[PDB]
Amino acid sequence: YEHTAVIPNQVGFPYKAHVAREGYSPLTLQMQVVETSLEPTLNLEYITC
Amino acid sequence: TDAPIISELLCTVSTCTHSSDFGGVAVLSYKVEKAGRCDVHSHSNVAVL
Amino acid sequence: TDAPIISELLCTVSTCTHSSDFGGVAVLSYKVEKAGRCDVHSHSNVAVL
Repeated sequence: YEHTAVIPNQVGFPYKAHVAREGYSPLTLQMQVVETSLEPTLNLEYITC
Repeated sequence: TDAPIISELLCTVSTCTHSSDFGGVAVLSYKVEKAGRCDVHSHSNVAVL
Repeated sequence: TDAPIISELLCTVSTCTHSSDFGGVAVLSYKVEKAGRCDVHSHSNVAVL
């Protein structure tokens, strides 16, 4: 079974969501982020010393 | 098969603050028929469990 | 002689689907006087036990 959700980007924060399939008991997931990097791309142009 | 049946649920409250952490407590009352483990959720965006 | 006497019967419901199998559950409440084994039936053509 497939599902979609959104989570807020802030370190150390709880968020939780469902599935409610049919027949079966419900199920609750929680998602929590611990780290978030970021990285640009570079190309050198000159130096100095 | 190991899903317990729970009915006549009634919720009250005793204490709250705003504040910045888990400062609201509530009890629950329900008649059981079988032991096990159920799952909990509050379906609105104003208070997270 | 081994027929138990059962009175003040009260039926509720908790869950249903349509669907194609045994996807409706109900509990029963009754005051007993003697142990044993009784028999069950639903007297209409809209739902089979």
